[PDB]
This record gives sequence, C-alpha cells and structure tokens, in this order.
Amino acid sequence: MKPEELVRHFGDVEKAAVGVGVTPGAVYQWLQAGEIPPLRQSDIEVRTAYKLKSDFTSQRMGK
Amino acid sequence: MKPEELVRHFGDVEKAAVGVGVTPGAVYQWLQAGEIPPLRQSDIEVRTAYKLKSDFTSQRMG
DNA sequence: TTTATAGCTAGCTATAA
DNA sequence: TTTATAGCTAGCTATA
Repeated sequence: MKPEELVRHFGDVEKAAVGVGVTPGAVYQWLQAGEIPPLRQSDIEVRTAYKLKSDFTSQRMGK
Repeated sequence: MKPEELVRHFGDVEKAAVGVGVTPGAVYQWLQAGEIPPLRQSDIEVRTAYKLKSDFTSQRMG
C-alpha cells in the first residue's frame, strides 16, 4: 500500500500514525518518499487485519 | 508465531532463513531469545501467505 | 500541520570460533 | 550446525 492510501484509511496523518504505532514524522517521511518501507507494509497489513495490503501481497495476488 | 513453529514450517534453520529472507544467524538469535521481533513476525505472516500467524493475528483471532 | 533533518538503536549481517 | 558478539545502518524518534 501507498502512504496516501494509509492516510485515506485512518482519515489524516495523526490518526494514521496512531493506527500503525509510529510518530506523525514517520508518516510524513513515507508520504515525501512516495513509499512505505517493506517490513512496515507487512506490519500495517497485519495490524489493519489485511484491510490495507502490502505491495508484496498485491503483487503475489496478481495485482 | 514462535521461532520453533517457524523452523518446523521450513524444515530447518537454513531453510527458515532462506524462507523469510534473513541469514541463519538471525534465526539462531530468535530461537535463543525465544521470540521473533514484532515487525519480523508481520513480514513472515505476509511472506508465507498467512500460513504462519504473528502473535498479533493469533491474539486478534482469539 | 508539515517540512527538514540530526541522532539513535533494534535488529539485522559478519565473523570467529 | 550453533554460539556469542562485534559491526553496522535503515528507519525510526526527536526536534526545530
């Protein structure tokens, strides 16, 4: 999943940082990079009960 | 998931290490500690197509 | 609220038995 | 094969 999809999912940056257990500064860094680091994407996919999918899972499932 | 479940799943430490994209020495650390680090547990769950469950998922389904 | 970035350390890899 | 641990940096937190 892309940082903007994470922000849509929880509603804003503050709620996204609380939703995945980081500081807002981590979410702004993902947004600026246009990318969530890979173990983090797995952890977000797990912690959201797969409502958000990692790039790994989307690729594996054939997009 | 516990480090013993991870190793039983792949067959041995070498195969576990290849299976989750780490060196065997990372797997020996998890076994000796008795725990796999949290983000790592999530990655193993995703990379095994949910065949192994993180402690988080195990607890949530309980 | 967001940007920019210094500064730290968990959790790896590398190594030497 | 496994132990013990040094060497190291990605990816955070803390800040300004």
